[PDB]
Amino acid sequence: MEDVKQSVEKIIKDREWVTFNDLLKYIPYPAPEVYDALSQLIKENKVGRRGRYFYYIKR
Repeated sequence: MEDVKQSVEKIIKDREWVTFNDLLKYIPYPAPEVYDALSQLIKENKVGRRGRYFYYIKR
């Protein structure tokens, strides 16, 4: 239960590849929140930054 992260990780998993601004359309949480939450999943090798969009890293 990591607040933004729960939504962030889900959307990446659901959409496969999503832009930062795309997250903002589904996530009503301020960008600084989701951005940090994102870097958590990225750190956990779940999400990867691929230019302007983020992809769910294959498991």
